Amino acid sequence: MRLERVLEEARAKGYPIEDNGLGNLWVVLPRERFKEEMAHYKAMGFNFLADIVGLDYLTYPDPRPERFAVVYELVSLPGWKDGDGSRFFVRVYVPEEDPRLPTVTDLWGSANFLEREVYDLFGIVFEGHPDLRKILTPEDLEGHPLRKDYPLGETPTLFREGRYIIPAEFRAALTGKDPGLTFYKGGSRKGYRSLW
Amino acid sequence: ASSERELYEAWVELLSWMREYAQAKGVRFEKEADFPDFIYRMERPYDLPTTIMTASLSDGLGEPFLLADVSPRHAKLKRIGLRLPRAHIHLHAHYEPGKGLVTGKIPLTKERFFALADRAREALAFA
Amino acid sequence: REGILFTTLEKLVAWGRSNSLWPATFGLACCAIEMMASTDARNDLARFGSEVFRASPRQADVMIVAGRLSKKMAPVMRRVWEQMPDPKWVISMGACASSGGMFNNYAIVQNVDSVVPVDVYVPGCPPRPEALIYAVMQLQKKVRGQAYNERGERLPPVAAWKRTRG
Amino acid sequence: TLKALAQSLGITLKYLFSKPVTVPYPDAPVALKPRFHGRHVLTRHPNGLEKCIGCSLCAAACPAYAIYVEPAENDPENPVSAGERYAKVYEINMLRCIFCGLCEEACPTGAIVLGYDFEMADYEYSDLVYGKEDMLVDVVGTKPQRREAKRTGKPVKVGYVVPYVRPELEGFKAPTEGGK
Amino acid sequence: MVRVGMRAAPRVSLEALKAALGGLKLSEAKVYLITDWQDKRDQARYALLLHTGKKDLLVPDAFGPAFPGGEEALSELVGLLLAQGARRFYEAVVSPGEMTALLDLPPEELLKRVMAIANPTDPGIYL
Amino acid sequence: MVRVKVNDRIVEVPPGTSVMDAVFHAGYDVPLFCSEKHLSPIGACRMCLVRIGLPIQWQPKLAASCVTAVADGMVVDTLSDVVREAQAGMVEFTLLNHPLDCPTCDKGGACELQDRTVEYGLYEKYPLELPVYTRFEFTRRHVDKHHPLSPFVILDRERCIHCKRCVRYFEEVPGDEVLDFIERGVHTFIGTMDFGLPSGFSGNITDICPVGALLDLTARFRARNWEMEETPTTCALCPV
Amino acid sequence: MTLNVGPQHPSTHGVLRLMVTLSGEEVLEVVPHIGYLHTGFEKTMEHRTYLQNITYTPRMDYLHSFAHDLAYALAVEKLLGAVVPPRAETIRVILNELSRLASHLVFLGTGLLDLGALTPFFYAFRERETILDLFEWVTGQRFHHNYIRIGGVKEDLPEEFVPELKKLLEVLPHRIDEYEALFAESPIFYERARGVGVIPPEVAIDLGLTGGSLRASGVNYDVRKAYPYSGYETYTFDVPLGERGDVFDRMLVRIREMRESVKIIKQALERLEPGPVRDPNPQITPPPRHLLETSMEAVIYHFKHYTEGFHPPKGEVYVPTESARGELGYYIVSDGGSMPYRVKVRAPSFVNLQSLPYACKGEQVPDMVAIIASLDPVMGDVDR
Ligand SMILES: COc1oc([C@H]2C/C(=C/C(C)=C/c3ccc([N+](=O)[O-])cc3)CO2)c(C)c(=O)c1C
Ligand code: SF4
Ligand code: SF4
Ligand code: SF4
Ligand code: SF4
Ligand code: SF4
Ligand code: FES
Repeated sequence: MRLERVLEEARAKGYPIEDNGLGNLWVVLPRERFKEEMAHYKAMGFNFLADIVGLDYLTYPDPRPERFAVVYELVSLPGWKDGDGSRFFVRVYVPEEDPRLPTVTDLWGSANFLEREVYDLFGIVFEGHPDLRKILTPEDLEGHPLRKDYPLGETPTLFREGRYIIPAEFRAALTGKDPGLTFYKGGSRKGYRSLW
Repeated sequence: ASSERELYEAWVELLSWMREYAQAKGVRFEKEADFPDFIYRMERPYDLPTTIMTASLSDGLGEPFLLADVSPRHAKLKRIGLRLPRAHIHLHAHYEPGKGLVTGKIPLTKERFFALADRAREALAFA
Repeated sequence: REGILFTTLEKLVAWGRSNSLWPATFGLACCAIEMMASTDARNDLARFGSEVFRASPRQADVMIVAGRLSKKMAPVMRRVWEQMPDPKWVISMGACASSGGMFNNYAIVQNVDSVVPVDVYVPGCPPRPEALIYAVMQLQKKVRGQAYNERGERLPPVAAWKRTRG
Repeated sequence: TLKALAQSLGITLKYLFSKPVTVPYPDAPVALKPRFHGRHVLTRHPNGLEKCIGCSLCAAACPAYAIYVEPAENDPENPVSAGERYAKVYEINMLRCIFCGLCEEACPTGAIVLGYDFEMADYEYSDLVYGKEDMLVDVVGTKPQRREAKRTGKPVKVGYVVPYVRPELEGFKAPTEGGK
Repeated sequence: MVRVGMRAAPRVSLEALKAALGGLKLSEAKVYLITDWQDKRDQARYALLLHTGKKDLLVPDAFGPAFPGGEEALSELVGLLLAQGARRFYEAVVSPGEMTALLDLPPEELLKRVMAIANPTDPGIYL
Repeated sequence: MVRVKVNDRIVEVPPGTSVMDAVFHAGYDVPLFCSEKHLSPIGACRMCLVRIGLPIQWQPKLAASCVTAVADGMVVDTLSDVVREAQAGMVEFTLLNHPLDCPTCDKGGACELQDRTVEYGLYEKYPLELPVYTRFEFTRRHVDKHHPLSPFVILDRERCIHCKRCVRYFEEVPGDEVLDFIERGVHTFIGTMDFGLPSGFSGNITDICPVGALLDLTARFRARNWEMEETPTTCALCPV
Repeated sequence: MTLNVGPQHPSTHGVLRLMVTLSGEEVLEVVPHIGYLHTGFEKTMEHRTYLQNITYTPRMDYLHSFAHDLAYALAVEKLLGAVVPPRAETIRVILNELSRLASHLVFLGTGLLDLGALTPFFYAFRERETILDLFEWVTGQRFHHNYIRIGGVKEDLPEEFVPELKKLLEVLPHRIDEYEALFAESPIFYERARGVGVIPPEVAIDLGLTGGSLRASGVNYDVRKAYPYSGYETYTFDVPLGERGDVFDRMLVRIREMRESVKIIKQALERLEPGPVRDPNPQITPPPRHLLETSMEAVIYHFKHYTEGFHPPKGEVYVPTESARGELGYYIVSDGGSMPYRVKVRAPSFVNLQSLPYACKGEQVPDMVAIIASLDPVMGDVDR
């Protein structure tokens, strides 16, 4: 029941409401109103903070508002006190040269680890965090891996007598910016969706 | 019906004739193409006597003057076809039981094919 | 004294060390559960003498690199190897450890022969518990001096004996 | 709940008298399923011609990229493969290989198919690159197994048994459940 | 970032590196021995990238048993780096054709790539 | 400039523009076999067919966007079920007598027919119903195979889909007409009575042939198009 | 005593480093250090075709992996509109609940061994061994099985699979009842676990503890009930619950989970009628192996699908599922290309670990091991 009131609240304030025909909802809040709005969201009855997923759109084919984007997931468990089951996402873009974000650790302690990961994997420093310390990657690791300008850092495959492979030169699969092996890719290799 | 079997079997005989001409007149013969429904059978069974589907007689300069082809194992309107490149000449041969290999109703004897190949050699071959 | 310098005693002590191989588990990833399964009540490496399992490194000779060796764990495991008595052997278990495996990136050591001297390599994902029995038998006959490679050479009894530690 | 100690004791005793459950490899042949992921085998047609046409569809779909295929053109007099193309060099780095079945799944000629050997433990990285003539169906045993049988003079016995071998393994000779 | 030493001259590379090293303390530095072909060290050739954090140093492929005195020069080199207190050792595996162009890429790209691809190593494999 | 509209997008475009360039300029896509850059378009493959309205007055038949000029205020439809249906049908007609040589084909992954077939082929017919790929189950066309046209070029007349690119090139670009068809109907095939391929610019058709017909002998059977490591550079044999 | 309970030593299964800030035999607070298995799925998966990634998916949680396979599969099916045949769906729920039984067996065996007795590790493991055979029957692999596909499953079930499954399903209920008879009326475990492991549901909710450890504290929150995905809407189901969150209630609730999962295996087994095996859409499914020698479209689609892959439309998607450790999901960003733009995994064992300093605070020092075994981490899931 509360998701409908979330939509009525955000649409009334002019925040874009993103929706795919698959049943998952995105709500993009600006940087300023982010902290206070999501505090109100927790107050709205959102027990559970599932995910903090950081995104780097540097090499995305279509342009996007900002390079980095952090998405939180707010949920209210159905089997708890008064559970509607309302689950939704909050996306907040973070500039390329301004990797800031206030934490919701004070509201949910789950953002203790999760935000650290996004600070570990991406250059995004989370404001108000108790401890922003590298979680996963080695302590001496320099950089933030999951951003596209950061190498995957592969090693060749090895064979008998000088015969080797460089997989990035071996891949027949295409990314989004890869034009393809012919002059171009159109039709079903530019995106295909069956109509049930 | 079962005539199918002899067809492919008869096909091998045909190849022999073709091969013979190369050994006779000293002109290059080549196996052009094998049966795809024989290459791409992985575990599936294959009972046919041979896997070769297309062959040709090439001159010294490499251009063939006589082409022979057979219908694949699963294709409809099974036949054998013959062609002279550059000469707009095509033949549709079947096999009628007891009689032998017939171009329509006219039996296809080895002598007929041999004379045809020699006429092609004198006419179409460049070198 | 290295178990050498007597026609009888080197055979005897190689017999002893080879059959009484006491593994030192370093459970890392999904290879390591296939290492654990090699001890249950269907297919147990609890017969050749590996019944007991010295978790302390000061007491065990066989160290099995069992799983993907993430780089943040490379030095620790290194010292775990240096925290072993000198008559020690190391088997490299799996594809992630032997070579880089399928994870060909910044996070994985692409061959654990880098950090530790490997005795036996055992491919598989994970190598079947029975392949692990075959590798421990490979190492069994290797440390008796009963091992030859493809190139025609007999292999030394103990690898990690030929390295200038530092 | 003192009774639970006694109940635990009693059931452990009942299992004590229950002797059987275990299988003693290598003395007892390991029971494998017919679909098991083992050492790759290259299968051949009835004509004897090899099935591999050297098309590198196995190598591209490999998530580790462990498969190497140098091609070449068949010699009409003594051809190796069915088409105009064969595999001069076929290497698979078992230390890269993760045993998916993607090379089996993508092979259009049914040449590359996983076998059943797991007894491929060796000492050297450089030696664990299993080649073409190291995987043919004609071969019976793994690299260390064949080297041991040669430096030993004693024939090869594989330590596994399966109920039957698949039709995709036409030609794969192996011990089948005890039929022999 | 400086480039000292020269390809295929192990002894000159070693002496120039002796001089350019000086009394530089390597307590927090990183040594990347870049090569090709992980397994075969008997025929290995080696480059070195020394990442101090405050300035970086390059040595082209001049060490290893592949060159006369590259094995003894690499042993002396690792002994020299270890004397000065180095603890963090890495090895990078590149395709042979990379090794040449990797010394001509800008410092940020070359160094980022090397740090991403580095394997912790036991220096005993080079001593 | 001329105003054109493709399905939701409006583009300024100079007047002599072909409907195909305007469609791609707007961001949509449509197959292409017969026409090629720097080659005179002539409607042969009939793949570039679109729908055109020129006021809502749709043209009766699908316009060949390869040889059709553009006019101001024209609407172009490439996403209607009719267009995709017709395109799949023409793909079937093209694949009709093909030899099934993809796995051993030297063209490998960089083959235009493969990509346009998987792009536009097999329109979603209207279920979990089992589909059939091909209707043509008759005897296919067999002609001479792996025919060396010159010490660098090899010719497989079965893989030819009867476009005009090689003969059009030879007539237009070098001025050496040393390649053209022989017979007509479905029996048509490329041939020559000039065998050495005298033109010194003969190798470029090696790239143009959307199929594996004309291939490089000196690089025959080495690796597949993706397996090769592609490094773009500049040739320094001569000053161009 | 800031004691270094190091990675893998002493017997911290699932390599994990602990700085136990602790004076005496109590427990003040445990500071964890993870990442010692970081291998790079979220990054490597950005360079592998959707078809390939099914080889990367099971190996993250190597115990309950088909949940990973199913989550990835379902998310991509929704993203490109794939159709689940009924038989494929039934088989997928079979393999899901069976891998859940196997993961549960390993979890309780590890918990008992981690502090306490060694014997009951084997018996449960015995059954696990049998289960593996079932998998080896259909997939040819013990675990890490690459069987699932986007449309459905790779190929059909063998003739010999179902009777073996019936055998194991008939022997198991007595076995699970035996484990519960041994453990529930706990002799010493009663005085070991009923008190320990303070789990206030409020903070368990606040820290992101979904993995079956929360319903041991009395929260009825399961994705199979909250968000039916694979036909769980159509099952008669008992949903385990706990009175007060401790180690004892956790273990008992998971044992009842095993019995309910066996019941679901049987239930799905009965309703199984022959039919198709995967989504026949050629753009999404490679051609059948038999018409590779008849049709051109077959060869082109096989070549393309097995070199390039397929291109789903541009968009982001995410769908959750319930594994033996709770809510799991893949955030898939696709840019319309043959390789996914990004895959972010909600690792239940990753956040379920935030409750380590809390739960074992004031508990015993040894019980810091039993409370970790009871937390059920899979450091392939955490480190990732
Ligand atoms: C515990 O579970 C697990 O372990 C591991 C690692 C640690 C490990 C330890 C011991 C102590 C084995 C062992 C077991 C039995 C004996 N024995 O003598 O009987 C000896 C040794 C083996 O793999 C991993 C990675 C894991 O992710 C899970 C869930
Ligand atoms: S080789 Fe396979 S089973 Fe072993 S650690 Fe690697 S992914 Fe896991
Ligand atoms: S089984 Fe998988 S990892 Fe092994 S060679 Fe085949 S595709 Fe590659
Ligand atoms: S093994 Fe099969 S897939 Fe690989 S190159 Fe040979 S024919 Fe092609
Ligand atoms: S030209 Fe293209 S479609 Fe034809 S066989 Fe070659 S790869 Fe296949
Ligand atoms: S040979 Fe190639 S370029 Fe020439 S007409 Fe045929 S398909 Fe076109
Ligand atoms: S492109 Fe060939 S028809 Fe216009």
